[PDB]
Amino acid sequence: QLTEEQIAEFKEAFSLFDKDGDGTITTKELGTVMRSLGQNPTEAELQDMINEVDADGNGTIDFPEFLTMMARKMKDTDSEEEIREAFRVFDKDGNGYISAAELRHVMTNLGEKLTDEEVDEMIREADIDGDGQVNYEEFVQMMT
Amino acid sequence: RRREIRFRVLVKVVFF
Ligand SMILES: [Ca+2]
Ligand SMILES: [Ca+2]
Ligand SMILES: [Ca+2]
Ligand SMILES: [Ca+2]
Repeated sequence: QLTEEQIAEFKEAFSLFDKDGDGTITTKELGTVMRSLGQNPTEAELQDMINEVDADGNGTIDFPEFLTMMARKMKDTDSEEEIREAFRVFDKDGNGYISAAELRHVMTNLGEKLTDEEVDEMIREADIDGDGQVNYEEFVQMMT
Repeated sequence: RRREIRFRVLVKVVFF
């Protein structure tokens, strides 16, 4: 029931984790991504995160397993807690706005190179008051 | 081709 747009988005996201393109996400790959976002997960945290998404016990995530995880996340309502934590991932300087520079930084660090025009468009998907940045209320509205 | 990830989808990824 996923559309070609959605599948394309999920494949692009998968590619940011599966840097070697071997078709699976490993604990090492997940660790690299999370450290690029400014987190410092422990080895146990990474193992649990991979293993809770894995469906067949081989200790890695393939694209069908990732799709199952994403399709569920998209249907689900998001918690206040997880939205607040995610906002801080982008709002590096803690000023209560996600700027175009901060969003581009996060995308670059994940391995997705965007043009300024592409970053600005992603910001437009959330900005409401027209200042070209995303405050917390705008971020919450986007996620709800 | 360049595949855009919409901002909302990206955030969902960052939830883990
Ligand atoms: Ca891989
Ligand atoms: Ca697996
Ligand atoms: Ca900021
Ligand atoms: Ca705004």
